[PDB]
Amino acid sequence: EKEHKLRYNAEKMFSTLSKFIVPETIEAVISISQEFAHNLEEELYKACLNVEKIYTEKVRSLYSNLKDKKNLELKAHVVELPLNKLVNMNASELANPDLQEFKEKRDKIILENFIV
Amino acid sequence: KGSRFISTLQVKLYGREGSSARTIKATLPYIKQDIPIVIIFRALGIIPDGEILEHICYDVNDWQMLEMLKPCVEDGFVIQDRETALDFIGKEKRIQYAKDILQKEFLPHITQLEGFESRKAFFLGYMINRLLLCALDR
Amino acid sequence: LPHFSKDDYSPESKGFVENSYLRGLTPQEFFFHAMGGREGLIDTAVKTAETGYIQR
Amino acid sequence: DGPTMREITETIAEAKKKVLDVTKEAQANLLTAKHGMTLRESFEDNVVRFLNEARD
Amino acid sequence: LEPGHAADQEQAKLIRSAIEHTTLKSVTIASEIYYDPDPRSTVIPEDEEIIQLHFSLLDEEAEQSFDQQSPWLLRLELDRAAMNDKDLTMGQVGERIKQTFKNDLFVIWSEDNDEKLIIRCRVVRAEEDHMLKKIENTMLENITLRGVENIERVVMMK
Amino acid sequence: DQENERNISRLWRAFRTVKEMVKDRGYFITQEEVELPLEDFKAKYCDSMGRPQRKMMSFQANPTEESISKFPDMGSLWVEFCDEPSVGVKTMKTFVIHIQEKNFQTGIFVYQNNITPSAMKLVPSIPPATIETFNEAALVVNITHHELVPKHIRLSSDEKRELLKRYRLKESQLPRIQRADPVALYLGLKRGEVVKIIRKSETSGRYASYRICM
Amino acid sequence: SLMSCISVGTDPMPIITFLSEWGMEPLEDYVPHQSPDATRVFVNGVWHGVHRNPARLMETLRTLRRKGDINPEVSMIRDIREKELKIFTDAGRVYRPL
Amino acid sequence: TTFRFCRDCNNMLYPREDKENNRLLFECRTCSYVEEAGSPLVYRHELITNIGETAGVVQDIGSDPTLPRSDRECPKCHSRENVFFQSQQRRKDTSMVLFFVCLSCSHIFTSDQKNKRTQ
DNA sequence: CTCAAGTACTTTTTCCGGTCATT
RNA sequence: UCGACCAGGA
DNA sequence: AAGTACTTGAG
Ligand SMILES: Nc1ncnc2c1ncn2[C@@H]1O[C@H](COP(=O)(O)CP(=O)(O)OP(=O)(O)O)[C@@H](O)[C@H]1O
Ligand SMILES: [Zn+2]
Ligand SMILES: [Zn+2]
Repeated sequence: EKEHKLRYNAEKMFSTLSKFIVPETIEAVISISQEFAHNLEEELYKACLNVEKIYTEKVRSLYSNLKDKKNLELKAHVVELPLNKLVNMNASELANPDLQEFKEKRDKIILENFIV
Repeated sequence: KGSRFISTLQVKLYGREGSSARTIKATLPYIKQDIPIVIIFRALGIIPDGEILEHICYDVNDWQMLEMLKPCVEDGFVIQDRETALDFIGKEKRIQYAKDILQKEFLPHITQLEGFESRKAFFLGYMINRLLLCALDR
Repeated sequence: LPHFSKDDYSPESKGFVENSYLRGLTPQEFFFHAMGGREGLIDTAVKTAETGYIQR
Repeated sequence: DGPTMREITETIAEAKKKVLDVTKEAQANLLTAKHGMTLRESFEDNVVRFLNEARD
Repeated sequence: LEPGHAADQEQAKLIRSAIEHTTLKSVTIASEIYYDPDPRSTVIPEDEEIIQLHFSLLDEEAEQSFDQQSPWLLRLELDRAAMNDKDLTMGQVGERIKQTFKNDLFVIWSEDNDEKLIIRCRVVRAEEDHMLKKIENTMLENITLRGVENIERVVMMK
Repeated sequence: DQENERNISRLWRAFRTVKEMVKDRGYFITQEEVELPLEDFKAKYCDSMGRPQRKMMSFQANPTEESISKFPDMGSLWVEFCDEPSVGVKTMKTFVIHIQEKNFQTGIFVYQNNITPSAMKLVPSIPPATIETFNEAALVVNITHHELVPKHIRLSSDEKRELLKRYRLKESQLPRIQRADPVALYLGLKRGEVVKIIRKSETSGRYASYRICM
Repeated sequence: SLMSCISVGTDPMPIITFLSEWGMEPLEDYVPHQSPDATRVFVNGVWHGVHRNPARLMETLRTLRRKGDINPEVSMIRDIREKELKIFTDAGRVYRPL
Repeated sequence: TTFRFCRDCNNMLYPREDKENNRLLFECRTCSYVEEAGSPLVYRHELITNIGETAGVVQDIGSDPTLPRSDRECPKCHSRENVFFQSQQRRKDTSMVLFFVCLSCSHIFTSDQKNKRTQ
């Protein structure tokens, strides 16, 4: 009932993520960014409030990690990688390929510590 | 040589690591309670909190130590005068009594004479500096 | 000991006796062994009453 | 035995060189501590270990 | 471990994390009190991108409750390694504080991706200065992020 | 879905243990009834939204044919569960008067978080009958199933009488089990009841002790 | 030990008077923020004042004791990492020759 | 943090909020003095510390005989003259990194092969 | 009128010549 | 002919 | 030193 009002604002972010869409041409417009906003916004409604909270921050991690560049520019071009799986992903995977180097370093070196 | 004074001064840091507002008090011979250091400094002569700060911290590029002194400054703030500090050693009777203790029983090495109030104040500050020094784990 | 420079974590510094009893001990080795040996006499003395009271 | 003695002496030497390695490496901030221990605590275990392996 | 998981090292890692008691204190670098008089706009240019993805989306009644709030802001930086090693997400952390203080404290936070991990707090509704210092004490020493109370440094064994 | 299901698992885990407790106490419940699965559990006591209704869970169990031979005076028990985390003095009387009219000999009340000190001081109000309070979280795990917990067995007035005769014992001379004891609570042990504890020995193979209640 | 002795106890005023006449700023006139590096001088755990260049003062006393003018038993230490200079005329200190 | 004092009576400065112009002021409680706050930061905690490691690096550091000397050449003057201490931070948790001070340029450089330090 | 902290109390292995004062 | 200290033994 | 077994005292 009041959720629909909030759903409107959700799409508006992936609409500027138009301002993210620029370096896709600069290596390897405002119309398809509106279409691709609805490509994820309704796919997140699928992931949420199922059968019968979560959602709000899910959109943030997508915007924040996709905003990135010039490290996630490689992961952002493979996107235009499917736009169906990306929804159920979230956190540590959406990270930079340069950051998932230190994330591997920390986790794989602490495994030799807590294994006494 | 001079009876061989059994008097030991304790300068304590009240509160633990993770306890809000840690205060510094000191036990002075022949006065039951452990009075905040700022009052002692004022009772010795050093009245503005920042001259009292200058007696403890020998560098004003050391905020870590100074931040630890902030609550102690607040504690002492109730008393603003030397006579009001000597009184906070329990009138006229409790003021002379105080005057005498700081001369005779507070830090009786150095001097027990009179005007060396400054010498004892710098020493007090040295003790407080060495206290906060292990408190910071330096 | 005052026969070492600071921040020395080497076997020799923190009491490693490279020598046999037949060979003989260096003065530093002798003193470190002396501290370790004293620990033995203390533990035998300290924990001997504690153990006794336990029986009683 | 004489040659056995040289053999023992170089066993200490190879173990002291093994310590020095782990010491200068830990000084170069490369060491990784096994849980419930400081880099310092974890290092000290290795020292103690190489020197006790050695004696035995 | 459960009989049908005895040798599954991965199952053990999950329990290890699920039982080892974690406090906000363990993942915090420093806490700071800032005088940011307007809630909508932040004096800190590092926190520019934070207010953006939180005020637009979290429009869920947050206007009248509140459009101030408290001018006094409590800001705390978290460690990536501390967050990663003791497996956590800014979202996870943020919601715990948000459910410890309920609706008496307005909590916002930087995303996991961000170069500086931050959590911004404001009171809800005279001498608020010391009144907020008490809130950080209950936040560092009295909050549980993960795990069981009294349980510390849990280790795996083959 | 996230931490919604964790309350559900736990409620079913506790249900099974309550089932086991009543079964092991002497009442008629089947292993087929105990082993009731979670998906099936939900299907019976979960509301239209997947929120479990504890009022439904509440049930009665009657003594097995073998139980009536040992202890004939053993009457049927009523087990109630409350959907209110804090159990009031209003709800407690609705339970207490249920046993009083239906003339139940025993009654187990399974609470969520707490019961009013007002309400909890109504337990000895209905003799000869007795009431027993149990927290859900405590019943999640059947402590009797643990490695170190041997089989404790309730002795009949005659079984007991005989034991003391054969060992030439005064009641005092027997090793005691505390009334508050987790296993004594599991078996609704009453002051003076004796349990025969059968344990395994590295020396005899099997050794059995006895414990008088506190 | 065979070589160890215990200090009999000397007089601190001939060293107190020596110090002030060799560059010791009295504590009664200390300006802590003006000279904040100043090494603090203690004679038998009594903070008398501070010294601007401890290095040269140290050798004055070291060579002064070695000459025989400062009593050989009187032990003096220079704590460079702490900016401190403690002197001991104290009776009870166990010393050894070197 | 770096707090100031009230002039005229050198007493501690306490914060006060000017709710009208929405700005921070540092008021004095030992008189009538006030002054605008420079920084918006009022208080700082710092649980994880990096200050106390280069503790007591006086000019006479190179004169201490109790200190060890090494062959490590200087990054700026390039002298094979050293005096090094372990991280001076007296915490149990501390790492054993070396801090080399040159007997010429009197500048500090470490052995650390992980961090791009400038202190 | 609950429960945190300060208050006080009671333990500390087994057997086996000299010197002092005073009984 | 009384019991305290000190020093010792396995 | 570590229990016990209480008073003493705050919310
Ligand atoms: N303070 C004490 N209390 C009780 N018994 C003691 C004792 N000191 C020694 N003993 C007795 O003496 C036994 C061992 O002591 P000693 O005989 O002096 C060592 P040892 O057997 O001669 O050579 P070792 O040192 O190679 O063992 C103990 O097991 C104990 O029975
Ligand atoms: Zn003023
Ligand atoms: Zn150089």
